[PDB]
Amino acid sequence: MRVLLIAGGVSPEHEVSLLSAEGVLRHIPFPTDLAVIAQDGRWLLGEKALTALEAKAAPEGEHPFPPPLSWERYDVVFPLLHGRFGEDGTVQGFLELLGKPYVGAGVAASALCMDKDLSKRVLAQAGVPVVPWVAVRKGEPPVVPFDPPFFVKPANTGSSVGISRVERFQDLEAALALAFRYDEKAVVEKALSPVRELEVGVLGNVFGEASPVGEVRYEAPFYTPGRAELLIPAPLDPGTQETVQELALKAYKVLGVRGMARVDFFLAEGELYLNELNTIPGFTPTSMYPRLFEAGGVAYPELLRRLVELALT
Amino acid sequence: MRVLLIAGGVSPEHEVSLLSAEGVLRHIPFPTDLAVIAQDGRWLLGEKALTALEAKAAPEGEHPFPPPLSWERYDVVFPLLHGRFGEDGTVQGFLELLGKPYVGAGVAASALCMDKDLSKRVLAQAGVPVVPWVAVRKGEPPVVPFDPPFFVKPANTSVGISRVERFQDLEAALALAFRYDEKAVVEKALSPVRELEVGVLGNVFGEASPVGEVRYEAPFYDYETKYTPGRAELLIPAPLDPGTQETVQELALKAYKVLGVRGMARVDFFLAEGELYLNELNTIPGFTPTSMYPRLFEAGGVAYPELLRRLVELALT
Ligand SMILES: Nc1ncnc2c1ncn2[C@@H]1O[C@H](COP(=O)(O)OP(=O)(O)NP(=O)(O)O)[C@@H](O)[C@H]1O
Ligand SMILES: Nc1ncnc2c1ncn2[C@@H]1O[C@H](COP(=O)(O)OP(=O)(O)NP(=O)(O)O)[C@@H](O)[C@H]1O
Repeated sequence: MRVLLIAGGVSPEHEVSLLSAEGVLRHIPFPTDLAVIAQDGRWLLGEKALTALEAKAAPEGEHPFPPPLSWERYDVVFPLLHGRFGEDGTVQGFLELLGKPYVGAGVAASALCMDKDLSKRVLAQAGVPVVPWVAVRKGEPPVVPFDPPFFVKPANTGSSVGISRVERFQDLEAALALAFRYDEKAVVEKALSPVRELEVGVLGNVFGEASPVGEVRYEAPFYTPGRAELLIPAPLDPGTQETVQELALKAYKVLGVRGMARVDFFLAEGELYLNELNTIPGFTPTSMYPRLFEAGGVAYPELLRRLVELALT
Repeated sequence: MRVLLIAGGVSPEHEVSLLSAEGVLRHIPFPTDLAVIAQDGRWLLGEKALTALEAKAAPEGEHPFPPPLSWERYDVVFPLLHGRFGEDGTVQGFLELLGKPYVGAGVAASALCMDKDLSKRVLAQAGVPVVPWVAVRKGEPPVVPFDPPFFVKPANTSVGISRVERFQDLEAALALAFRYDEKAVVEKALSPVRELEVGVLGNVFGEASPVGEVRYEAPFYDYETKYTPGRAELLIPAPLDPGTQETVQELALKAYKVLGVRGMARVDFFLAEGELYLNELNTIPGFTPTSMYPRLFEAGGVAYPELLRRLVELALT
């Protein structure tokens, strides 16, 4: 049982990706090899991979995609990439073509969960509450059936790259234009406030289990934003906490997710809304997902072992 | 401009893929090379590819994936594969990594349109009419909110599809279906129904084609003639009153735009009781110069080479 980890990626979460590879590599209960995708798309195998894993960022790589890697040597591949070319289904399909079992969501589920429009349409349809939104295709005349303020962000592009809060219905044109830079389609969502953020993790294939529920609170700026808190158990009557968990498990089911998902929720005026499912969350031993499950009773090592095994069932 | 055509595939539509590549290869108005995926999953390049085409069926290939192809030599990849590793978005996903512009639907649209459950959900939420249905996942009690009869097909695989007359039979159709896809759909058996087809062309905002109709003729023994095989009839255009033709076409365009499909699509509908029901969207249909999609567009005034030309050109958006 040998495992292959692919960290890095061409997305803005590159550094965090390598940072996660560090945690996994250290506490993973399996002989594990590393492979790195440099910011320039080139791959780094062998020791160059780890040398980069030690530098906290891999500006450039050696092998053009597809890399001359020895997929033969591995039973399971653990992708740790974010956003575009990470959890959008592209890498997953590559793996399907190579016939390699892999950790996490498959093609379809990664692509749906990555697109802010289609995933909302599926969840809405399935009874999961989502924020009132609208999709705006490039060249299509905007039509917001609700008043500002609101959020505009490209349909499917990880990290807040291209997002913006819009106050005046007039400035909506600037928002779209910006977002259009990273995607042909964009979403306009009714901005909530007051608003609390709740996080919950899921483990398992299709019918997974939910970890306890946690709340993300931000501390004052000090200009740098303040340290985000990870309150858990989150301060919600047992009622809403359960509701949040069953809602996540339900969304996890209809979308056919596999392995894991960091499900984010918005709590505004007593109402819940599922913001998004992250098929590949941050994996440092001190990241939101592993910390959530540790609280649920699953050690970092055990969590990784269960994930890798799941890639085979 | 240089185009790379990829046909064959490990799926059951392997043979039909090659015939499509044949038509495409004979009329495409651009220099085009052929790459073939044999049934064993190994690729055939250059001459071997073209030779596999001649025999119509490539049992074995020479190169394990990924193939040693000079992608750089091409401006657009036109993938002609049906089903698994064809419309599911894996090859499309592989092409995104290669950064090559390709013909047809992207990863999401391809994956989504390929799923008989997720696609209906998105279309329903969009107000597009679909046949009542419910999804059932292996090892989970079925909760069919509607009375029989009804069809049970696997969610992502035309095998395993059975017609159920009585509930006591559902467990059988399900078990039957779960031997292909971990997920299946139970649809309300609509009767009587007329099948309607319309082709869409363009990226997201397309141009519909004339509506066509499919009718089956059973095999029979003729007095003078003798045996006469079963037959599928493609009536272009469909014998419908303008209002229905109008609706079915706009309905096609509506669904095409919601799903964000690119390049092309053959949209199928069921007409029953005067109610139109969107059955499914095929992101990569047959391309024989006599397949429904190409014929539909000929009727619509777009010659074959022209249809091919526009498809390729759209790949570059
Ligand atoms: N409708 C909304 N109302 C209030 N706050 C919002 C809303 N939408 C987004 N936000 C805020 O913006 C933050 C990031 O939005 P988010 O969609 O999670 O970016 P993202 O994580 O990069 N999505 P993705 O690109 O698919 O991974 C959230 O944590 C919220 O604090
Ligand atoms: N709800 C229905 N009512 C009446 N007839 C149906 C219904 N569903 C399917 N059929 C018939 O069964 C045939 C095949 O079902 P169909 O779903 O079109 O196979 P498919 O297009 O290959 N999709 P798949 O089930 O994934 O293989 C259709 O051409 C119809 O004639």
